[PDB]
Amino acid sequence: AYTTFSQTKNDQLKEPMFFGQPVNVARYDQQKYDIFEKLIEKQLSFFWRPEEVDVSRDRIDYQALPEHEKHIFISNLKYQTLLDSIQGRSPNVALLPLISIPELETWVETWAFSETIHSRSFTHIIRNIVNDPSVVFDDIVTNEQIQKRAEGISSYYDELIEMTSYWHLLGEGTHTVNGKTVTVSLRELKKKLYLCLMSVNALEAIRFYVSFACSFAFAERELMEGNAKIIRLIARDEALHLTGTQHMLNLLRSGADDPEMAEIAEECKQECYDLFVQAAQQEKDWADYLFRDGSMIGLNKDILCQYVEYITNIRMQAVGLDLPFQTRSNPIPWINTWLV
Amino acid sequence: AYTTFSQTKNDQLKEPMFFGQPVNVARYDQQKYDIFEKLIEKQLSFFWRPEEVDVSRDRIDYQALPEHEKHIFISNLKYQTLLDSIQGRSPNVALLPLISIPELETWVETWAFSETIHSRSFTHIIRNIVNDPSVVFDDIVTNEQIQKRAEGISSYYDELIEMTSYWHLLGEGTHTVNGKTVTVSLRELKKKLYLCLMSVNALEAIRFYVSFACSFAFAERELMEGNAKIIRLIARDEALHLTGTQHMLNLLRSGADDPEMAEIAEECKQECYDLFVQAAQQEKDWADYLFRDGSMIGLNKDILCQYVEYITNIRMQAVGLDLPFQTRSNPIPWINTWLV
Ligand SMILES: [Fe+2]
Repeated sequence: AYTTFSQTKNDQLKEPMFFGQPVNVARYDQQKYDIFEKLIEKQLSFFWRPEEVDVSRDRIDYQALPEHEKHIFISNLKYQTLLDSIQGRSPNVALLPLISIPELETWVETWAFSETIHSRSFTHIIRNIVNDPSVVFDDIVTNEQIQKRAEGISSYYDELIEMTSYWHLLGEGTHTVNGKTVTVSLRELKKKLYLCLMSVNALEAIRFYVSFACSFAFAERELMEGNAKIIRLIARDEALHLTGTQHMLNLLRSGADDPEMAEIAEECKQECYDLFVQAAQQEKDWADYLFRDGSMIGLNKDILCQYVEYITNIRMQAVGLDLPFQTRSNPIPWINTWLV
Repeated sequence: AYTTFSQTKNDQLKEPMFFGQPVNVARYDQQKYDIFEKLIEKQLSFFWRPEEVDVSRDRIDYQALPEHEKHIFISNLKYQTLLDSIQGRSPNVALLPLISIPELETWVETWAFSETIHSRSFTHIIRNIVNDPSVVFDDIVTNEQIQKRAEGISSYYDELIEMTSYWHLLGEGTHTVNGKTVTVSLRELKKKLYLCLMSVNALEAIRFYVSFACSFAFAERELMEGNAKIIRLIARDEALHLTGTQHMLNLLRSGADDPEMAEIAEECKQECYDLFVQAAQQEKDWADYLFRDGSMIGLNKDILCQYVEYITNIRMQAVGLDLPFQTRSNPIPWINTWLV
C-alpha cells in the first residue's frame, strides 16, 4: 500500500513526520517544522566536489608514515568508508517510504545524496595514496574489527525496512504467511523507527566524530592535508546531518508530532541509553584496535577514549538521555579549529 | 532479503546491474559501465540552486498574460511539478533497493536528488508569480486532467515496488498469504522493472521535452524569462537523465549484462512499443487540453503534436523500437536556442 503519488488531496501541514499519507506534490512554500527547510538550504549551499580537492602530496605523506601509523590512518579511513556507504543508501531505502511531509522527504534525499559525495571523496583519497585500492576496499568487508560495528548499525536499518514491508503489504493485525501467523503492529514499527533514528544519531554524532579526531590528528602534524581538507568539508556536513536527527528525535519524543511517538519514546529510554553507551564502548574498543601497537603525536588510546566519552555525554544530553560518563572536558581542543 | 550492507565480499564488476548481491562498499575507482560514472560527474558539474535565479519580473509577465495563456503556462508548470515530485522519490524507492552495482546506485541517488532541485525550482517559480500558491498545488492533485497523466507513471513504479517487496519478503516460488496462493517469479519482477524503465524513459525523453516547448515558447516572446532560465537548467539535467535510462535499457536488452533480461526485453517489445505510442497519444490529448481556449505566438495544438511525433520517433529508435510517425524536420527548431 505505498504509492509514489498518493491521489487523495491532504493538508501536508497537518500530517505527522512519519506514517501518514505518503507525500504527493513536493512543495517548499510551507513548512510544518522550519528546521528541515533550513537544513536543505544549508546543505545545498555547502555543495562540494571531492574531485576538486587536491590530494597530491598525500601519497607521499602516507607512504612515509611508519607501519602502525599507516594502520591507524587506513583503518580509520576504512571505517569512514564503511559508514558512508551505508549512510549513502540506507536513509533513502529505510526512511523515504515512511515520510509524510515534503520538506522532510527532500531533506532525507538531500542528506543521503551528500553521503554519496562523501563515499566518492574516500575513493578519491584511497585510490591516490594506496597502491592497490582493491585491497583496502575488500578489507572493509572481511576485516572482523571493522565489521563488528557494521552489523549493529545496519541491523537497525534492516529490521525497520523489513517491518515496513510487512506493514505496507499486509497491514495491521495477525496474518497467515505460509501457514504461520505474523503480527504486524504499527506501534512496534514506530519503535523500530525511533530506535533506528537513535542509532543513526549515534553514528553521525559520535562514531563519525571519533574518526574526525584521527584524521585531524594527522593534519595537525601537517600530514595528509588533502585528506584533512576533505574531512573538514565532510564534518561541516555531519553537523547538519546530526542536527536533523536530533530535531527528528526531540520532536517525536516531545509528542509535538505523533503523540503515540512521545509514549514510545518513553518506553524506549533504556534501550536508547544502552545503544548510545554501547556505541561509545565500541568506539573505545576501536581505539584499542587502532592503538594496539602504538600511538602518534597528538593521539593515543587515553586521549581518544576520553574524547569518546566527552562527545557521548554531549550528544546523549542533546537528545534527553542521562550522561553515562564523569568526563567533562575535551582532551583535543584543537579539533575545534578543524570543525565547523 | 534486502540488507543495507551485504557482509559477503563480492567482485562488483561481475554483478548484474539489478537483482544481484546488494551493494556494500560504495567504491568509484572501478566501473563496470563507464556511462554511469560519467553521468554522475556531469550532474555534479551541473549543480545549480533555483534559489539563485531571479524570477521577480516573471510575476508581471504572468499577470499580464490573457486568461487562456495563463491557462497554457500554469497547466504546463503544474504538469512539470507533478512529474518532478514523482521523479524526486520514485527512483530511490523503486530502483535503489534492486541495484547491485555501486556506480549505478550512486547515479540513481544523484539523479533523484537533482529531481528534488527541480521540484524546489517549481516552488520558487509558483510562489513568485501567483497569489495563492496553495490553489496551484492543490489543483495538481484534484485536477482530473493532470492526475490522469500521473496514473500510468505511478502504476509502473508502484507495481515494481510492491512486487520487489514480496520478493524480498518471500523469495521466489509459490507461497500463501492469508490462504491466497501468491506466486513470486523473479522473471516477472525483471519484466516489471524493464517496463518501469521504459515508462521512465518515455517520461523524461518525451513528456518533459513536450513541456520544455511550452515554457520556451513564452521565452521566445521574451516572457517568463526567469522560468525560462530555470527550464534551461532543468533541460540540461534531463538530457543526462534520459541518457541514463537509454543506456540502462540498451545494456539490459543487449544481454551484455544479464541474459534473462535480453530475453525478457524481446518478450515484451510489443508492450514497450504500445507504451511509447500511448505516452505520445496522451501528450497529444494534453496539448489538446492546453489549447482548448486558444494558442499563442509560436505554439498551438498542431505544432505541439508535430513536436510530440518528432521527438517520439527519435526516442523510440534510440531504444530500438519501431517508429510510429511520419518523418519530418524539427517543427520548432527555435527550441535549440534553449536546449543545452
Ligand atoms: Fe497571445
